Amino acid sequence: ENVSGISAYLLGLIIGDGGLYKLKYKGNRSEYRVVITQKSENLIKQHIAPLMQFLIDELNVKSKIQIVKGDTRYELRVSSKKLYYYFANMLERIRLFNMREQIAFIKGLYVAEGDKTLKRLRIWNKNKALLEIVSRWLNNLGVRNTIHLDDHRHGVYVLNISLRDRIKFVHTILSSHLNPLPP
DNA sequence: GCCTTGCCGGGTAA
DNA sequence: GTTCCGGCGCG
DNA sequence: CGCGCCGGAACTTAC
DNA sequence: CCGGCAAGGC
Ligand SMILES: [Mn+2]
Ligand SMILES: [Mn+2]
Repeated sequence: ENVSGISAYLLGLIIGDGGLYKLKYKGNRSEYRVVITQKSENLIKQHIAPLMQFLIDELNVKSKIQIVKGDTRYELRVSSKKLYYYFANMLERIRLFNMREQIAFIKGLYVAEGDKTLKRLRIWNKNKALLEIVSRWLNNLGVRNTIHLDDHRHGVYVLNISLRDRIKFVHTILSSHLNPLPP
């Protein structure tokens, strides 16, 4: 607080499009990574990185933000035991998120993997328990939604946000000004 | 008539 | 998105 | 000696 | 993620 909104939003982006990795090497070497992947260097270097930078600074984390180019996407990586655990421990507590963290998380998750055309409002994931948590948050915010198994090939569910509540979902979650990068 | 949403394969962006 | 790789830092 | 950062990239597949 | 198709609702 109020790094907690930005944290929740980055967790959305990490859960969606990145990951939390604990490596073991030959030995007894190790590494802890916080990862967001994305195709464009804008929205990585210009939107995501400074949000991560802010948090790293607030949390006193000694590690660099690394931006590594791949053939198919960019990777924002923080190599840091402290931040790995910061985000992993937060994920464990996800059910206790307040409204601020709820909205920020759902915003980052949608950015990761929502339907971008917004002709339809859809979030895709294999993690059904995760989408069921988001579904209950959305019901509490008055945004009707259903979950079903969308992709039978990959075991990938969709949470479809009802277009009845289109304006409420876009207003309240997607174009939310909550917790900006910071005045 | 017009809108919404399940279904389901392609392949890009994870 | 995930996990290999070689290499360096630091008490 | 015993782990934890850095920079990359091959390898796979979930959006 | 994208997007065409067709069922089904008002
Ligand atoms: Mn994902
Ligand atoms: Mn994405």
